[PDB]
Amino acid sequence: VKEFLAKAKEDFLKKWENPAQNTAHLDQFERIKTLGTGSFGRVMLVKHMETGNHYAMKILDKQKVVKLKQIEHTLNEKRILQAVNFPFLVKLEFSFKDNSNLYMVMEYVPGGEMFSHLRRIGRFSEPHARFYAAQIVLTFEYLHSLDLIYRDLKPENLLIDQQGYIQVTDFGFAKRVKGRTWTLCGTPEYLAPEIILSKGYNKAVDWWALGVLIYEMAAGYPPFFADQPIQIYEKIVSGKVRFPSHFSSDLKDLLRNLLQVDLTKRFGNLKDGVNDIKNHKWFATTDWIAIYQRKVEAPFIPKFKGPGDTSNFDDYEEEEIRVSINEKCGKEFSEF
Amino acid sequence: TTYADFIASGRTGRRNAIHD
Ligand SMILES: Cc1[nH]nc2ccccc12
Repeated sequence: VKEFLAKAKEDFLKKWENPAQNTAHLDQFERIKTLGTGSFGRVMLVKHMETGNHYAMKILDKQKVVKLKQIEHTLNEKRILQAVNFPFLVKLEFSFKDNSNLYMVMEYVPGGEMFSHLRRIGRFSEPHARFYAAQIVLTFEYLHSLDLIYRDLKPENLLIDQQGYIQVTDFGFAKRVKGRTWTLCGTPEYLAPEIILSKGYNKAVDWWALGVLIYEMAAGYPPFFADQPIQIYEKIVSGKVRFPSHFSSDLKDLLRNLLQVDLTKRFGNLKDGVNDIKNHKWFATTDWIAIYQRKVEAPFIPKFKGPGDTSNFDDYEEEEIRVSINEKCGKEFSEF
Repeated sequence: TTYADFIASGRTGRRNAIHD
């Protein structure tokens, strides 16, 4: 492990210090359908004319990014994504920008969001949840070794590929930090107490988020929920967590250590780091090497009608992409 | 049941991230 990560870091660093830029152009892609939306943009299924390959193109409105004060976060996102390389991280194939928008073209993951499947099915079995969780554990181990904090783990950001494996998407809040950081960001249900309490925090927030994810996958609902975020925040910092009767004792124990309000006791943040999670009883049947190599059989393989199929995604209202005649926010995104 | 409470909540759809 240690040796693998060392070489991974060498590869990452070379790209981190000399990021790829302007590797394609809008006109090289055929826009097909919207697969998701956001505050400052959308993600569309596109077809690369020259290769016939399908990709997911994330379009960010520069003016909207600026209004929401997400310039640095957006620069972080592209700089980090173009530099990482892990089997469970979506690949950034191309990136460019025009007068109005920023574009990030990534590998298309046809199976749809875990969110969709989890909500439809209700809840995942422990072996099913364990399969996905293992992939997140390895991914965070990879990301953290690179001094990267992810900060946006949730079913909505995890896509299922053709082999039933996970693809982590959305690096909008990812940041390379060696010390502590203070930005209030993430999703209500997944925010660690440190974040809510406005104090400096670190990679430990990702491990708390993992606890929330595992709980939600196995229960079908998050450990902390309410109709308004403030009420959710009150539950998170309270230090109280109730588990469904069907949760195994091993799962409950893992979750109590993951959803630990006390940082000096939260799994993933102790002196043994990720090993305290990897070696936990709940993960006893998990072969970490096999997971990384994708040789473990997936509990669920999505249905497909062919290339470019979007049946595993919801329908979103389409909107024309207008590129202004004038350059917008050029200096703010010069390094993109 | 907690499940019934969740399904009846306004937070079963896609959850937006919080900025600033
Ligand atoms: C559907 C799909 N494939 N790849 C992606 C990257 C980001 C968001 C959605 C994606």
